[PDB]
Amino acid sequence: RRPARCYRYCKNKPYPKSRFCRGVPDPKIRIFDLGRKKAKVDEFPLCGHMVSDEYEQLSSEALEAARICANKYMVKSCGKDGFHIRVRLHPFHVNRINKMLTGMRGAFGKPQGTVARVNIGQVIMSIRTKTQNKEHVIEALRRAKFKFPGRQKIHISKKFGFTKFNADIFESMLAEKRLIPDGCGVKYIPNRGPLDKWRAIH
Amino acid sequence: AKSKNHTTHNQSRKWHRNGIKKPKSQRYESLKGVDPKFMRNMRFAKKHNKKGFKKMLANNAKN
RNA sequence: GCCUACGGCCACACCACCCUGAAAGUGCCUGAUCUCGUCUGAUCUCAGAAGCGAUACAGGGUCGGGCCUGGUUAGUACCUGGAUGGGAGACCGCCUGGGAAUACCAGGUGUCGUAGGCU
RNA sequence: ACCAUCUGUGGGAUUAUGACUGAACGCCUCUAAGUCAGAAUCCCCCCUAAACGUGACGAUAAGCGCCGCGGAGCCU
RNA sequence: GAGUUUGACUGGGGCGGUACACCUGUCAAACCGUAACGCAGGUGUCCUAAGGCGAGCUCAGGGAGGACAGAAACCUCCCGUGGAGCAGAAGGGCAAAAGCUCGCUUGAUCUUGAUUUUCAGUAUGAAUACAGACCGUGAAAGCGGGGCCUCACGAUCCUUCUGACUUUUUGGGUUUUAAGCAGGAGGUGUCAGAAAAGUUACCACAGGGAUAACUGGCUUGUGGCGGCCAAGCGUUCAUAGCGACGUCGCUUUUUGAUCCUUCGAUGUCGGCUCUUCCUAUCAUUGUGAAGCAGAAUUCACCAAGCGUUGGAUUGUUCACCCACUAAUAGGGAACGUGAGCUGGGUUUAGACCGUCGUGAGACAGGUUAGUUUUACCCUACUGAUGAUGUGUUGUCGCAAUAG
RNA sequence: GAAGGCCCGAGGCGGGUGUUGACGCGAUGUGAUUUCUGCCCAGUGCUCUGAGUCAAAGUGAAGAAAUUCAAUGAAGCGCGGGUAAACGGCAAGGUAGCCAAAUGCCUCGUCAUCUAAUUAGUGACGCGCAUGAAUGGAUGAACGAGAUUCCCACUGUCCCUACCUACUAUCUAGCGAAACCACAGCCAAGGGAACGGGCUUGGCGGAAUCAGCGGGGAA
RNA sequence: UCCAAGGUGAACAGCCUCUGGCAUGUUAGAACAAUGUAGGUAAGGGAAGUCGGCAAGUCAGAUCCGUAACUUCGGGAUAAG
RNA sequence: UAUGCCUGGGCAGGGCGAAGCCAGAGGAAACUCUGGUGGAGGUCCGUAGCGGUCCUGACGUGCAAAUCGGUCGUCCGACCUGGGUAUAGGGGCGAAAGACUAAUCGAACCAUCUAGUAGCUGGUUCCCUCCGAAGUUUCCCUCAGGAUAGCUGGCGCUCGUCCGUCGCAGUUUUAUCCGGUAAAGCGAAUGAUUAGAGGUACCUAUUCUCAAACUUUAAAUGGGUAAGAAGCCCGGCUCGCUGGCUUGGAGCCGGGCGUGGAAUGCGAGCACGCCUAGUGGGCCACUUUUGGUAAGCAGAACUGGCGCUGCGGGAUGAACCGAACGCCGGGUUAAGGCGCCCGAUGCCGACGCUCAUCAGACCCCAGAAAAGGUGUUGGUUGAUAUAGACAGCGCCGAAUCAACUAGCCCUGAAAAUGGAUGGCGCUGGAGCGUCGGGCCCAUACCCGGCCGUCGCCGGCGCUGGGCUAGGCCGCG
Ligand SMILES: [Mg+2]
Ligand SMILES: [Mg+2]
Ligand SMILES: [Mg+2]
Ligand SMILES: [Mg+2]
Ligand SMILES: [Mg+2]
Ligand SMILES: [Mg+2]
Ligand SMILES: [Mg+2]
Ligand SMILES: [Mg+2]
Ligand SMILES: [Mg+2]
Ligand SMILES: [Mg+2]
Ligand SMILES: [Mg+2]
Ligand SMILES: [Mg+2]
Ligand SMILES: [Mg+2]
Ligand SMILES: [Mg+2]
Ligand SMILES: [Mg+2]
Ligand SMILES: [Mg+2]
Ligand SMILES: [Mg+2]
Ligand SMILES: [Mg+2]
Ligand SMILES: [Mg+2]
Ligand SMILES: [Mg+2]
Ligand SMILES: [Mg+2]
Ligand SMILES: [Mg+2]
Ligand SMILES: [Mg+2]
Ligand SMILES: [Mg+2]
Ligand SMILES: [Mg+2]
Ligand SMILES: [Mg+2]
Ligand SMILES: [Mg+2]
Ligand SMILES: [Mg+2]
Ligand SMILES: [Mg+2]
Ligand SMILES: [Mg+2]
Ligand SMILES: [Mg+2]
Ligand SMILES: [Mg+2]
Ligand SMILES: [Mg+2]
Ligand SMILES: [Mg+2]
Ligand SMILES: [Mg+2]
Ligand SMILES: [Mg+2]
Ligand SMILES: [Mg+2]
Ligand SMILES: [Mg+2]
Ligand SMILES: [Mg+2]
Ligand SMILES: [Mg+2]
Ligand SMILES: [Mg+2]
Ligand SMILES: [Mg+2]
Ligand SMILES: [Mg+2]
Ligand SMILES: [Mg+2]
Ligand SMILES: [Mg+2]
Ligand SMILES: [Mg+2]
Ligand SMILES: [Mg+2]
Ligand SMILES: [Mg+2]
Ligand SMILES: [Mg+2]
Ligand SMILES: [Mg+2]
Ligand SMILES: [Mg+2]
Ligand SMILES: [Mg+2]
Ligand SMILES: [Mg+2]
Ligand SMILES: [Mg+2]
Ligand SMILES: [Mg+2]
Ligand SMILES: [Mg+2]
Ligand SMILES: [Mg+2]
Ligand SMILES: [Mg+2]
Ligand SMILES: [Mg+2]
Ligand SMILES: [Mg+2]
Repeated sequence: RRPARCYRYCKNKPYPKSRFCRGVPDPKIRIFDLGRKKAKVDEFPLCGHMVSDEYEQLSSEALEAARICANKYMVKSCGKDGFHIRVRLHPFHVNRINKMLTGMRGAFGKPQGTVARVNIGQVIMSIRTKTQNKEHVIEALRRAKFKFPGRQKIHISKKFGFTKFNADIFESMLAEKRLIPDGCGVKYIPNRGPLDKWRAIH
Repeated sequence: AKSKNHTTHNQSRKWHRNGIKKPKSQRYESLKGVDPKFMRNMRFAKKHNKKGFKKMLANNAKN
């Protein structure tokens, strides 16, 4: 295919696979969660993200290659069931390609591939694991940067795993029955529902 | 031998060259498109308006 | 305090469930001779007043759903105008002004007019 | 007429690189200061040309050159 | 045989398409408007009701049920904001409606003017709100002069039909006929509306760089070339030599895209000849590295000084093969080089064959024969006189600088 | 078969073939000889027959008449037959032959031969893009300023140039044009209508000329 | 269009001469550079040149011999050697 | 010249050698063979003649508007040629090349129609003053062109022209509406989509990522209207419309009331009158935006600009920055500059950063990336250490180490004539960043002179000069 230099910038409007854009091939990346996904929230407290710094288009080919490069290092350094990689960029923007060139007469091209439009400060790939595996996530996410264009920086989030709550408050909300784990994440329990649900918790 | 299709580039300058002019507001605007039944009775109100000219002079004297 | 007929605004009025309801009213309820309409007096139209508050209806309740209002998100995102600003670029900062929306949190939950009527 | 015959050349700084001494950085280190070797490359010699560049020197016609602050004047 | 015609748009033209008359969503950047051979679709119809009105009714789907009967037949109940339907594309609108069903109907009728939209604010088409008639419907209020709204259509001339009247039919009168007024229809889809097949290399003219083919210029998809990351290969060992999945560049010796320069003309392919240049070094010089014992070879560095040949076939560049060789490296210079050549190719007119066309002819299909013009002008370069100012003149030298 | 075929002609008792008469004249195709000349009459065209369409004139009918209507109704068309050494195709499905050809796109087909080496040549192979039988197929002695391949011989075509001669060029006397020409004439780079000679920044630049030269003047 | 000498030779070929005619073709002198046009030679190799034996060269007259493949029986044929 | 006809002329020397004939042979016969003779033919070599192959030779402003040389075809035949005749332009003639028909032929020549037409090229002649464009809308067998609207100019005309009042506006303010773009949302509808969990493949509660032809929400900018006398207030009249009823509605009449009822600027009106030229190829930039890998690409929105425009600056250059222009003097600046070219720092400028064996040197703008560096300088977050670490061989005796990040430099970084921060050159800066003071000059700004135009409800008929009033004078 063409090099990623041709479809790196978000130059057109988002062109998703819809009833009007038919004939789109299947994306290269199909699995977004790797490792031990069916793990409790207390299993993997630490989480690290691959935050982007460019407003560009990451190809599904680069999303799959960076997924394998990060998985092959977490398996070799943290075991096959000691992490959970979640790719947080689904390729929805379809790329078009013109015919193998009467030159520009009817130049609207046919679908070529799919990219994921990333924003400045948006997470690309997230890895949660034990706290002592902090340096392994930084290196696993660093090796996957070379499989991506542009500039990305590795950030260790203050949240507890893949949840949206800080690690400092997570322990307190668990004791107060405000957070209950449901598989990979937790459910926020407000005080604004029927009281029967409150009796079931306690 | 293609050419340009549509352009409104220099048209705002041409429009404001002499200024966008609104029609001069005239008292007693034109009564075109009004209800014909309404126009019939309004013509009869003005046709027989002089019939009460004597009562108008009498009532003005009371003031 | 409450109930009718007609309404205006059209969920703060809706929905689920539970509790309670004087008096009148409303409804249920009782019949098919006539009016009228159905496969069938269930509906509809008509005739009526033995029975009760079951339901409708109204009021109240729910750490109720929704809805409504406000806070928060946030001067965040976005944006007018400006620069011989930065950067290879992608884009970003500043100047001049303008300025959001979810999640989250809190509060509220019909109201008004006309006419007649009951405590 | 390689179809006969003859001739075709020396250095300099250095590139790459390998090193010396030696810190930074108690050690180490070709490098940071300072040194060495270093090439069909580069510059130069050799070689061809000789500048609105030139040196030495010879001879320089009734004309002509030096020597009298020639001794006075006219044009630039 | 004569005359004429053989649309336009168009990333040249033709072929294709209709972006040529219309409609929906979007593009369109929150009034409207807004382009491209932008995107996704629709249209030349359909309807005596699918028009109009009134009345009743409620849909899609789901749950629970009920002989045959089942995942889908029909009956019943409950939930059901419409998730159904409304002729069609789409959007909007719509629930005791605009849907479904039923019974009465023909406002889809006869008229005048105004208004909206496309707009020049012209026409047509399609709409809006009245008014005057005559009706439909409902108990009535009302509603209705077509379809819930946004598309579903046509000038002059001519023909035809209907209607009206102190209308004409020419010196009067009568009856035919013809003409006129007014309203429909017969149609121009190139849809504001000529009556229209080619071919031309035997071609001609007006022009056009508004516009193609050849160079240059922008671009680098493609081509070529080079990094980065390290799965893996290398018996073992990621990086001696390699580099999958990815990714970042460079080049203008491929091709494409574009159409800016040139159509009162820049001679256009290759070869021959000849000079200089580039390095992304094949060989030679000096090195580093190895999965370097030697030999041979591979990788890399300084590096373009020097060299890179002779032939068969082909017009060919490009390939292929024969040998030779230290090696037989890659390119630019208007794809260097036609007032340097050579015309083989291509590229007029002759002719053959195949396919194609009824034909004339066409064919980047093959084949054969086919005029290659001018320098004495200016620079450049090659040499040849001479010019330069120190008096003239001559000999013997120096030497910048260039090679 | 002449009252004709063919053709000329504005026109006639016009004229040509024709001073002719089928062993003739006129119109075409193929192209000596030898050897064969296959299939298709649907389409187009020609030609030959006797059972819907069919002009003017004529006849009939209605009407005051104009007019209208009706019947009749030529050739030609339509219908039918024949015809391909007619156009053509292979309605018939390419027969005999021939071929990678002057005809084969793929293609520099495959094989053999020809050479150290062959996109060439020849002989073969043929589902042949798209050969083929008087749109003639196949062959073929002799012939050809025809295209092509090889061999012998020969040769400065070449390796690799050299030398000689004649006329030019050259110089002089006499004589003496033309094309061409905005101004003109040393370059590099930059920008520019994207290849300057002139502008920009640099390199720099010395009278007047001779013989050459073919880079440039997009001569 | 007409007339057409001698020699050589098969020849009205080519070459030389006689009769007759002419002054080198709209100029001369000097020089002998390049490059041309025309003519010629070249050792050794012999088409390696080139799209291609282009151009050039080889062969040539006559006499005596010798003459195939193929053929339409005529030829090929001046085969070739 | 093409062809037919008529009447004439001309065509060496040789080669092979056909029918007929003669003779001699062979044979049982039929018949065959040999020698000679003969001199046939769209025969062969070849001269003249007639042709014109190759050299793609010479020449190619030539000898020549088709020739010359060598070579070459044919040369008893469908041969060559003179003369006389025949055929004439849409015709002739053609052994066929669209050949030839007087240097002219895929339709000759001559004169006329004819100054044929051209939406197409070229050109279009004195000065000055003043104003000044358009490449866009609709329609067109249109798309190199017209018609039309717009933009332009001319000619005016109706008024106003101290405050005041009318009237006006590419602008704010106030009041009130409109919209569905950015953003957001999809634990909300439609559509797309990830992972578990719970209850029993679904189902509930969560979770990841999205929309241009999705949306509950929803800006900024933006669009419309209004901000008074054409009003307000009081009292009556008309009507055939409206109707329970002066009940509406609209029109008219009389009287009363400026604090003109937001800010600012400004003279307006006449369907912005009447006639009207040119244009209807545009192009470029910020932002927005479509196709395209991209383009000095194609196509839009908005505004400015170029075209129509010079000037200062960017070396240079249609568009960038500044600023637009009568002719001058003085002054001051803009953008940009101040080592020298080249006007200005010849300041005892300030603080740091940086060494580059391809340093770097500033809008548009005219070559760089990913990835690296134990070059150097900052910063961030950690970790060891005087119960003695780091490094080096218990000794040593003071801090040290790791990761990450950011400046400059460096690697990555290869093109062809010799060359481009503009050049020279610059390294205690003439480099990069942050600033200060001073200084340099544009046709810009200020003041002054002169010229012209334009505007003054301009002045003067009341004379030393004056008033050609179509003159003179004054002001901006
Ligand atoms: Mg245009
Ligand atoms: Mg168009
Ligand atoms: Mg609630
Ligand atoms: Mg809120
Ligand atoms: Mg070193
Ligand atoms: Mg040394
Ligand atoms: Mg014609
Ligand atoms: Mg066209
Ligand atoms: Mg809009
Ligand atoms: Mg009506
Ligand atoms: Mg152009
Ligand atoms: Mg590539
Ligand atoms: Mg790869
Ligand atoms: Mg190199
Ligand atoms: Mg060769
Ligand atoms: Mg070339
Ligand atoms: Mg040339
Ligand atoms: Mg030439
Ligand atoms: Mg050439
Ligand atoms: Mg040729
Ligand atoms: Mg030809
Ligand atoms: Mg035939
Ligand atoms: Mg037939
Ligand atoms: Mg066959
Ligand atoms: Mg050969
Ligand atoms: Mg063959
Ligand atoms: Mg046949
Ligand atoms: Mg021949
Ligand atoms: Mg020039
Ligand atoms: Mg030329
Ligand atoms: Mg002579
Ligand atoms: Mg020789
Ligand atoms: Mg050869
Ligand atoms: Mg020859
Ligand atoms: Mg032979
Ligand atoms: Mg012969
Ligand atoms: Mg001859
Ligand atoms: Mg000749
Ligand atoms: Mg020639
Ligand atoms: Mg010449
Ligand atoms: Mg011959
Ligand atoms: Mg004659
Ligand atoms: Mg004539
Ligand atoms: Mg022809
Ligand atoms: Mg002026
Ligand atoms: Mg304009
Ligand atoms: Mg033009
Ligand atoms: Mg105009
Ligand atoms: Mg016009
Ligand atoms: Mg034009
Ligand atoms: Mg553009
Ligand atoms: Mg263009
Ligand atoms: Mg112009
Ligand atoms: Mg202007
Ligand atoms: Mg510049
Ligand atoms: Mg001044
Ligand atoms: Mg300067
Ligand atoms: Mg590296
Ligand atoms: Mg660098
Ligand atoms: Mg002034």
